[PDB]
Amino acid sequence: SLWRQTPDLEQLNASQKNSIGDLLGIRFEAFDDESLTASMPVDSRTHQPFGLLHGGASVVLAESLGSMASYLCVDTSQYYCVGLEVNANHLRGLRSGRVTAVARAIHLGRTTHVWDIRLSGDDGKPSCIARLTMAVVPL
Amino acid sequence: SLWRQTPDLEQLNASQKNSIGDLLGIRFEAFDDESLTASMPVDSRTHQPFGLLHGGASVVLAESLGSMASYLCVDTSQYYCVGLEVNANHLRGLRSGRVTAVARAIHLGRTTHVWDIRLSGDDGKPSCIARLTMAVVPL
Repeated sequence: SLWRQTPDLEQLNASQKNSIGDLLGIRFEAFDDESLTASMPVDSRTHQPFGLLHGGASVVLAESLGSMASYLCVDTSQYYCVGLEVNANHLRGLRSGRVTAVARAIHLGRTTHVWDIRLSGDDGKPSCIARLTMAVVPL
Repeated sequence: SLWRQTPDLEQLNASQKNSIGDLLGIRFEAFDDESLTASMPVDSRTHQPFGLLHGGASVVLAESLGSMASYLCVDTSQYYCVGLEVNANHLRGLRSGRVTAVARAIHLGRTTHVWDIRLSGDDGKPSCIARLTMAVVPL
């Protein structure tokens, strides 16, 4: 209901083929009227050299999730969306399991979208918070 | 000379084994007295679904580079460094070639480090700018 295109998790996941989301094991898991959820493994694909989840990989999950959320909110026959600005606080380290990100809208303007993205490990504790600004660009 | 540990590009690259840097093809390329440089391919490993460099992958390169820069600046027998906050402006899209990131220090404090990280594609034009805040934590 936030959504223009009704999210279809199969197509969301399928669309990742031959892109970093596929390579890192990102999976779109759920959605409702006001949020979209995706997760990613915490393993050697996403670790930094000390064996913790790479802070950048948290940002890949957040930008994948928010970029897809924007795509489901715009008129795709006339517009596409690109990342404009992203920021994140790294709150807790993760070593294994999966990290789950939930995106909610802060503002869907005509020319920019701002997304609130909350990540947590399998213990449910906040691990990262991101805010993503997307630009809406005419095709 | 910014550096405590003299950067050794072979060991920097070798240390990425079984981590996301290895998976994405990140390579530490150069250093001097005040900067450290690494690059990453722009291909299917790092694209988003529309065939452009994923904004998150830019952030992986930036955080890999800055995290390593911090590691070379602290007393590693007593401290380690973790990402605390990261932000980036996505300036231009890239489709192919490599993206090159250069890290310079803004502030190396006792408990935090702040890094300025500039990325550009092979045409030399700015593609992303990031600023990274690292926490210095006692072992």
